[PDB]
Amino acid sequence: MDFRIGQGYDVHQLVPGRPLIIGGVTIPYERGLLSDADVLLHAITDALFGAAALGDIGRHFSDTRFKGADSRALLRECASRVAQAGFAIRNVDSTIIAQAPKLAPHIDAMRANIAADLDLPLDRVNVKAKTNEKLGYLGRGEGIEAQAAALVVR
Amino acid sequence: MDFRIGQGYDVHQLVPGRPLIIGGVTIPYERGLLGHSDADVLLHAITDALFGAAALGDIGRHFSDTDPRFKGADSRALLRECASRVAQAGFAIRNVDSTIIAQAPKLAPHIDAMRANIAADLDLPLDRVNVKAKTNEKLGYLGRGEGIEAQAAALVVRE
Amino acid sequence: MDFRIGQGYDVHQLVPGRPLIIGGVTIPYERGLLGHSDADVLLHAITDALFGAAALGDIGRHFADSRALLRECASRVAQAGFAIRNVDSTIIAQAPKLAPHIDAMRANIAADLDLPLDRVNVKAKTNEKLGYLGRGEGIEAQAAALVVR
Ligand SMILES: Nc1ccn([C@@H]2O[C@H](COP(=O)(O)O)[C@@H](O)[C@H]2O)c(=O)n1
Ligand SMILES: Nc1ccn([C@@H]2O[C@H](COP(=O)(O)O)[C@@H](O)[C@H]2O)c(=O)n1
Ligand SMILES: [Zn+2]
Ligand SMILES: [Zn+2]
Ligand SMILES: [Zn+2]
Repeated sequence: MDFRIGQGYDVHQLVPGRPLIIGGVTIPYERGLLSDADVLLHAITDALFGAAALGDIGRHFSDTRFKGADSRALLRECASRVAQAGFAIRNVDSTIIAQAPKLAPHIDAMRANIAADLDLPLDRVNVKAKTNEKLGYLGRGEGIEAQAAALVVR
Repeated sequence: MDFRIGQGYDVHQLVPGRPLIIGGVTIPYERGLLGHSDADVLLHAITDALFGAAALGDIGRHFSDTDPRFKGADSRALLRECASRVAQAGFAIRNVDSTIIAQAPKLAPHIDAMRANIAADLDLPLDRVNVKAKTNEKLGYLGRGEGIEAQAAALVVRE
Repeated sequence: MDFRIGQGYDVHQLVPGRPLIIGGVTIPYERGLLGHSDADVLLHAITDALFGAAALGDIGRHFADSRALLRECASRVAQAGFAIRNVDSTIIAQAPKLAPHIDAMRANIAADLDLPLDRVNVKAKTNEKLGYLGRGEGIEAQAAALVVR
């Protein structure tokens, strides 16, 4: 019954000349995020480190071994370290905030990737999608934000 | 036992001509929130949190933005239906916490009413429901009064 | 068991010439956070997350610096019959570098809450040069807290 909660936040700029990868899914778009800059996976990664009280993603996977590694590999490495700390992942919930493109047709693909990387049943992983209602830098489409929550148990 | 956590987020534009409804409370104000339904930013975030905890997807999947029945829909009715589907999935709600962010109007006089509405809708005692009011300290679009944001967290358990 | 979760949010403008205090740690900087108190954005967010979890409202409902207020928050939480299990948090700041001060923050929080270090976590992020946070006009903090009655 030694439960712990963690929360995660990430945001990246939307720029031309980059692929758009969210939840490990390459989504056809005129711009991508400036890592593979996978905003969803980084937020989930941070939430997991947070729940296990192991610091944050920048400390574990800096700009100094993990060069060229995609965010799915970083998530798998995160999960491994959480497990070595003696914690089991119970569930993950998340929200992506993007004005465009449409993300709903890609939700299930994202869930399956995350579930596989965390060795979780599909019914313990959730991904939600929101616009920012044309408000702020998100609403003007300058970037994409992700929020995450994770529950673990020792 | 089988606990699950969920988180929710929502934001709506503030515009003339619309009623301002937050946490089911109609608040006297010259502007209101713009959306397909009554645009109740707080109830939508709580809703998303509850679907999220139960891994049922999100508010848009369950109550489509493109349906004339949900045009001007009572978000309290949406919250109650959400709660019903979470229960059908086999989950009991343990607690909800939430934040509302607005430059204006003052929301503190209405927090108790919001909490009561949420508690009733979810069939929870008052001490399992919390709503916190904030400003954005004059920063960004929220500081410029362009819209209102809500954040929510919910804990459930698979019965 | 009667677990409860809470979530906290806070943001303050960066102005001259106030000192920069985050997680009870004074950090050398040309600007500092503007508020009625010491404007400790991290501690305010944690404080609200804890009041949220115990359903005791928020900070601007009950009430000395932010550390004293966090200590008072912990008192009211225990009074209501709750024990704190863990806190997680994120500071969003484009500048200055927060990594060197993270473990001191965490020490402060653990002491004020009477928790061992391994139940307290603080994470730092930039805003990738986006918005008011990206232009260094303010600093935001987010927090989550798990309690049990
Ligand atoms: N103001 C800040 C922001 C981030 N950081 C550190 O730099 C790392 C990378 O930051 P981002 O991933 O937000 O670009 C973070 O994990 C954090 O530890 C810092 O030391 N001071
Ligand atoms: N980028 C986005 C944002 C929202 N959506 C979907 O459209 C529905 C309406 O979006 P919002 O609720 O943010 O207006 C959402 O539930 C979301 O699932 C999407 O498919 N892609
Ligand atoms: Zn990232
Ligand atoms: Zn909404
Ligand atoms: Zn504050």
